[PDB]
Order: sequence, then C-alpha cells, then structure tokens
Amino acid sequence: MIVKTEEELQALKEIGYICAKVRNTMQAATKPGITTKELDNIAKELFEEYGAISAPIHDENFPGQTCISVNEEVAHGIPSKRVIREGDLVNIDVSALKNGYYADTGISFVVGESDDPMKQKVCDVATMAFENAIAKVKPGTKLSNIGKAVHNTARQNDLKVIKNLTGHGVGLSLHEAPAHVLNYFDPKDKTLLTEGMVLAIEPFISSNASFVTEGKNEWAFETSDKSFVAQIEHTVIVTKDGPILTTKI
Ligand SMILES: CSCC[C@H](N)C(O)(O)c1nccs1
Ligand SMILES: [Co+2]
Ligand SMILES: [Co+2]
Ligand SMILES: [Co+2]
Repeated sequence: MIVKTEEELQALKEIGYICAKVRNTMQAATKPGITTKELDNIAKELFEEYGAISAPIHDENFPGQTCISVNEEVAHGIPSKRVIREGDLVNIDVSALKNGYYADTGISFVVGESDDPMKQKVCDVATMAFENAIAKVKPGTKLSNIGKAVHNTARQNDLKVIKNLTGHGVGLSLHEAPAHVLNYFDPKDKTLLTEGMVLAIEPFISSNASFVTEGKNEWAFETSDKSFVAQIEHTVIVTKDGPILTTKI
C-alpha cells in the first residue's frame, strides 16, 4: 500500500511490532527437542494476546499460524510434530493483520552448532543482502535496484539467490503491488518506489540451488539438492527521510 495518513502509519507500526515480537519469541524458544508445532503455538497465544490474526490462515488458509521451514525446506513449511535438532537451519516467517493492516517478517538461523559452517554463512549473507537492499531505498529509486543489491551481495560471497521466491507489496493485504520484488536485476523493469510505499523485502540466499521446487506436501518449498538457504524479511516503508522498518525492534 501507499501510506497517506498518520493513522495508517500507526496501524502498520502496531502490527509490525506484533510480528517482530512473535518472531523474536519463537526464535528464542527454538532449541533441540521442541517441535515446530510447539513453536507455532507461541504465535497462537501472542497473536491472541495482541489482538492480531495470522495472515497465512486468513489470506491463504494455511494450516498453521506461521510458516516454519527446516533444512531441506526453504519456505512455507507447515508446523508439525517435526522435532528441532542440533545444527538445524530454521526459517521462521511471521505475518499477520490487525485492524485491517498487515506486516510480514522472517528470519533464518542455526540451532546451536552445525558441522557445516555454510549454514551460518548463508544466514550471515542474507542479513548483509537485506542491509544492502534497503540502503538503496528512497522515493524515485528503481524497484530493480533491490534485486541488483541482493544478487550482488550473493555473488560477492560466492553464493546464489533463489530466483523464484520474491518480496512483495504489503499493507492492506499480505501480497499487493508491487507484485514481485526480485532477488536479482531485471534490466527491463522501470517500476519505481514512491513516498509511502510499503514493501516486504525478503532476500533468499542459497549455498547452491538458484530456485525452489514443490516439497513434501502441498505447501513447502524445498531444494532437491538440499541447499542451505537463508531468508531475512522485514516490512519497510519508503520515506523521504529513509526506510522505516515496522518489523524491526
Ligand atoms: C504462505 S503465506 C506466507 C508468505 C510469506 N510470508 C512470504 O510472503 O514472506 C514468502 N514469500 C515467498 C516465500 S516466503
Ligand atoms: Co513472510
Ligand atoms: Co513475504
Ligand atoms: Co510471499
């Protein structure tokens, strides 16, 4: 959406806070021996407490408050009896609405220690990619400069991006214009950011695969080669004074 009023801004900051709070709490609770359903239950309880509702359930009838994706799963993982183990690469993606306004945020992290430092590496580089992407964000700038930054960051670190996952406009719905914020540069795209524009920016950084495929069920996205992939996602408002992240605390 385009923010035009204080009251819209306040609504967006409110639901952004809630999603960040849920995301942080779930991440903190993630340890060997907990199931992803147990983690999802944390979101259930905090969403209720803060008067928000799950965006995956509301907008998509997703079977879970949040999306929790582990190891082979990159995105859209269904919380379940799956138990977290030492070394797991976990993505927790939290999106929700309150009073008609939305936020969307996500983080990948390593549980304890993996035997393969690449899991942390893709996490490190996803964080860098996000930072580099938003350095480029102001009214009038090319949407495609976001993907350019993300892919450049990947390349600088001998990594790849997931080309067929994207960011999106967000605000009055989970997904609205601009339809796709790419993780790479499209020379032909003349779409610009504007004052007040709200975007979910979510770089996916991969150790090998450049795309995801259908996974173990109707929802999960995976890589067949079991690449390690990390996401960082925030909801961002484009302003003259710089980006405002509603989902950063
Ligand atoms: C299945 S509803 C969850 C969508 C997710 N919040 C998202 O928009 O961040 C992603 N888009 C692509 C991958 S994760
Ligand atoms: Co998300
Ligand atoms: Co998203
Ligand atoms: Co999406």
